[PDB]
Amino acid sequence: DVYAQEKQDFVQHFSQIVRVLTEDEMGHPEIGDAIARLKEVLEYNAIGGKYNRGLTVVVAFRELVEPRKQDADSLQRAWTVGWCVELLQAFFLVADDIMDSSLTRRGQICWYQKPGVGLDAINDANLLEACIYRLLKLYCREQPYYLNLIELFLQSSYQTEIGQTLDLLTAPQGNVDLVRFTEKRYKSIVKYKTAFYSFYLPIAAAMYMAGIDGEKEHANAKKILLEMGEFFQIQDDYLDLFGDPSVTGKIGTDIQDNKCSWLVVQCLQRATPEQYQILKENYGQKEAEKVARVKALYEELDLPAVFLQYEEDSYSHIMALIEQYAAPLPPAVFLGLARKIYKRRK
Amino acid sequence: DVYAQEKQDFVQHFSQIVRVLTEDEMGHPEIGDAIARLKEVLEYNAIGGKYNRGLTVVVAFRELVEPRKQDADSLQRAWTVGWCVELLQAFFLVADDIMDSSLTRRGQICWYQKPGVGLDAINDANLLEACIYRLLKLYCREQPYYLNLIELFLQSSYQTEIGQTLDLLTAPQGNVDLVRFTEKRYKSIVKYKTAFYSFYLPIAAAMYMAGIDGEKEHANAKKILLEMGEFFQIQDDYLDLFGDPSVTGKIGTDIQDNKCSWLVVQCLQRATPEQYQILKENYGQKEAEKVARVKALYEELDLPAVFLQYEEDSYSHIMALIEQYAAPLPPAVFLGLARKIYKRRK
Ligand SMILES: CC(C)Oc1ccc(-c2ccnc(NC(P(=O)(O)O)P(=O)(O)O)c2)cc1
Ligand SMILES: CC(C)Oc1ccc(-c2ccnc(NC(P(=O)(O)O)P(=O)(O)O)c2)cc1
Ligand SMILES: CC(C)CCOP(=O)(O)OP(=O)(O)O
Ligand SMILES: CC(C)CCOP(=O)(O)OP(=O)(O)O
Ligand SMILES: [Mg+2]
Ligand SMILES: [Mg+2]
Ligand SMILES: [Mg+2]
Ligand SMILES: [Mg+2]
Ligand SMILES: [Mg+2]
Ligand SMILES: [Mg+2]
Repeated sequence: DVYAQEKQDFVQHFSQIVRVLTEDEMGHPEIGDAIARLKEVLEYNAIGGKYNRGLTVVVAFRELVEPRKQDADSLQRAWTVGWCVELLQAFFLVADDIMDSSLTRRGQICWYQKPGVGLDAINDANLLEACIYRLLKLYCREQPYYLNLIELFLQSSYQTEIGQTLDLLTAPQGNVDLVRFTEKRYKSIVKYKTAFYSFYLPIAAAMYMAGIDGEKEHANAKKILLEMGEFFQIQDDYLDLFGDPSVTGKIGTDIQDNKCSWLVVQCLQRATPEQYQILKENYGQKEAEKVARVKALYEELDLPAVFLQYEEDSYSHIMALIEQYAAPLPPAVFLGLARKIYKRRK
Repeated sequence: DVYAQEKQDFVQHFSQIVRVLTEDEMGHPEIGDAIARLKEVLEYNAIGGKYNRGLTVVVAFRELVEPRKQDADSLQRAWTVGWCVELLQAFFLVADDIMDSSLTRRGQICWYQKPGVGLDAINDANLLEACIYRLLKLYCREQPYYLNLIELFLQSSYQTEIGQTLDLLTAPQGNVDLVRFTEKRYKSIVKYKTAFYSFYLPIAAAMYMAGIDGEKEHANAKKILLEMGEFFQIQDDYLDLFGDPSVTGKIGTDIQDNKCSWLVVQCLQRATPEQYQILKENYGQKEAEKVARVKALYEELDLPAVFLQYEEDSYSHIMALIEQYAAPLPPAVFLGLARKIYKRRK
């Protein structure tokens, strides 16, 4: 409801974001070609997802700040900081699709697979990261929460890269790694690689912007939001294999990439010795026939039905956490996000 | 002299840098494997260069702060911030060697060419970047210049990526780009990709740490240091082709990578029509025989002798700039750096 409402306004602000980041060409014509590249990078990689994180900043901001304090400039800062989390996301996906050997993203060919781009996308991605701090300087430099936002974006990146490092270590190319695919390890990976930047970061940004800076308040929000993030990544794993890619906008690679997916961890908890063998001989390889063998094994094990049960039990648990930890923040802040992702198909 | 002095002390501090960045494992065992990866990334990619930038921070700090204010903690902050510029460097080289298809760096195989690393080095590189801000928080958070250092590292990265973007745009694989190899373009590329982070950043960091924060003072230092940086990159271009790679620690790729090198720009200013053709048919291609053809052309044009003349005229000009703009800073701050790089062979 409230996200659907805000979507079109959020997305409409993207022009200004592009215009402000491309305006520092005025005084330095010599960087013109780079700034034109930057604009193409922004248009290609910052558009076409759900904008759940940027919108969470805006929705939460509106719900946490007294409407009488939501003047024209305040609101612009809020959808600029929302856009900052979108740019963080864009940076991460561009680099991640290279590392995962992905083909499509958000319904088009991954940036690095475009003829003429290739591994230059590595620089493109980092530029997107640099844009976050340019926007924070340009719009929030005078605000009491400026340092807070800077340290929060920098810390969230570090935590996410640490998680990406656990993701890549647990998934070596060319090697079996079945022994490492545990529930415990899974939880640690998704906590760091997904939950901090995709759930905590946007709500925490809006908190700091509303002057809510206490450690206890931030730790409470984190208890809900890290659990929401773990759940969200489990849905992403489920969708990598069982989603419709004209809906999800992306082709899956977890089985080929030898990834510690929620699906493989479940598969393992339930496999007989002979099925364990099927998994061992077929998992983490590029052969289409071997990926199909693994899928058939998952479906044999009713894994889609096991995912639907986990999703219900988990949502219930997240709602309990909301009842426990939302105060003094409005529960709507957390529920609006839960309902945006509960039972999602993309 | 003064750099040679400080080298061994600087390098000895690397253990502590590793220890502090790997100490946040204590409380979170679950990230243990990632932190062990981080340590391997640090040891492989942060060690073995000249440490000119980290050392410039330390030397300049010692020369700008009254010795009576150089207590144990102050000095540690200074060689930590020196190490931050070294980590920035490490991040950049790891990513750059992937983009340039390089083979060796600092006398060993590039990180991404190690079996088992490959494009995972993209995440490794960004982790190195994240380490800078962790160290600034851990050591300088209480200092009046903390925000100043954060914005200075973030701005320097942005400017360097903009330069890297001009470097990659001017050097398309598969395409002739002779028309773009101008003196003007060359100057713009190296100003952004090299001069800001390699010259301005370390001296400016030491300035801010000495409480020297005025815009006029920073603009004066910048006039010297951007010129020093352009000169330094011209030497790097010269070394890509004419250096001994057991001395430089790296194999060159500029001609194969179609790069707007100082050498190609000079070549072009002096080529006859027929030599222009030789360049056109041979430049920017992987064929060993075609790279050799270009080299023979450079040597035919006395380009090594032209480089030696430019180096002298330029050093003289940089020394004039020092006479103009060093005040009120001690000229030794700038000269120590000039003499460390004038006539360098690595
Ligand atoms: C510096 C850069 C390499 O760091 C990161 C880049 C991307 C990510 C990240 C985190 C969480 N999810 C993704 N992408 C998903 P996705 O490709 O959209 O299914 P995953 O590959 O984990 O399934 C990427 C994390 C860190
Ligand atoms: C995010 C990352 C891709 O950004 C950068 C990474 C590296 C660099 C950079 C800047 C200046 N020099 C280098 N390396 C040199 P080098 O390889 O050591 O000769 P260049 O390839 O320019 O000749 C790299 C600049 C930006
Ligand atoms: C963490 C992760 C699944 C990366 C993809 O996130 P998303 O599914 O939120 O992607 P969009 O930004 O495309 O909506
Ligand atoms: C800017 C550039 C030439 C990158 C290499 O710099 P360097 O030559 O300063 O490298 P070390 O850090 O290896 O000394
Ligand atoms: Mg992926
Ligand atoms: Mg991934
Ligand atoms: Mg996925
Ligand atoms: Mg290079
Ligand atoms: Mg390069
Ligand atoms: Mg070079």
